[PDB]
Amino acid sequence: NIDGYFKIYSKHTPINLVRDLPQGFSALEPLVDLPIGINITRFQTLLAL
Amino acid sequence: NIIRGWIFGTTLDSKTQSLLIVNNATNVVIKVCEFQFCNDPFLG
Amino acid sequence: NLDSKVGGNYNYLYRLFRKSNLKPFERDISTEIYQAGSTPCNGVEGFN
Ligand SMILES: *[C@@H]1O[C@H](CO)[C@@H](O)[C@H](O)[C@H]1NC(C)=O
Repeated sequence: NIDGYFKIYSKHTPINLVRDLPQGFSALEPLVDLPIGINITRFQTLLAL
Repeated sequence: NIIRGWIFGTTLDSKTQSLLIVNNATNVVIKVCEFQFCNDPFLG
Repeated sequence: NLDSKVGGNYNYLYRLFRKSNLKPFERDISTEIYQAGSTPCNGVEGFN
């Protein structure tokens, strides 16, 4: 969230491991960018339990 | 597909501007407004 | 004459001072006032 914008990058990959993040390389292509001008100090994930 | 949704703001209520990013598995939904919501979305 | 009236329009307000300088293109809608003194400020005719 910089210069009055908010950029999103995403990358999906399936794994067969349950231990930790994999020892691989992957770039993250841009997904979207919207102009929003509010400062952010905190954030929290949302779960549909 | 369990984890869906994000919130951002200073105090995260209706007194300050906040922007919300969510998903309900039919599309992508983003909201930016003075939204106050519970700490946990309860469905089902 | 477009935005001028004999009575006047008092809706236009400006912030004399705040806790810290507002960042460029950052909008703050809360009515918080700078805590200059140890006592709460609250914008009252108390301790400055
Ligand atoms: C998912 O979000 C879209 C956009 O708000 C809405 O049209 C759709 O009905 C939602 N799906 C639900 C509520 O099941």
